[PDB]
Amino acid sequence: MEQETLEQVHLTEDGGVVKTILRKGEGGEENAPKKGNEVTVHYVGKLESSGKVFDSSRERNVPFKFHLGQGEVIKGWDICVASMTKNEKCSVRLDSKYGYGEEGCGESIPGNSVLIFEIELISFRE
Repeated sequence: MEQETLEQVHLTEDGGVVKTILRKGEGGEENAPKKGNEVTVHYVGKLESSGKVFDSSRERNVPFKFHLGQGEVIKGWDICVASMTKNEKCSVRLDSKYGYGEEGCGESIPGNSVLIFEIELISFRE
C-alpha cells in the first residue's frame, strides 16, 4: 500500500458525478454505510473555477452527521456516500445538473459551473 498513484471513477455515465481515489480506506461491505441511521462523516466544498474552499467541516473543526437513504441531500452526496467506504477519502466532481440544478447558491456558485467536493467516511451509528 505504498503506491503514489490516483484513479478516476465516474459515478454516472452522464458525467455529472465523478469521484477520484485520493485516500483508500477499509474496503468492503463491512465498512459500508447504512441507510436510515445517524451517520457521521466529514467533507469540504471547493470551487474549480475560483479554486477557493468553502463550507469546510475542518475549517471549523466540526463533524457533520446525517441519515442516509433520505431526500435531504442531492444525488451527488447520496451517490458518493453510497459509493464510498469507511476511512475512504475521495473527491467528487459535481456538474451543473446533479448539484444545485440551474439555481446555485447566492453569488458564490453561478449556474453552469462545475464544483469539487471532498468526502470522507468517518464512522456511522444508530
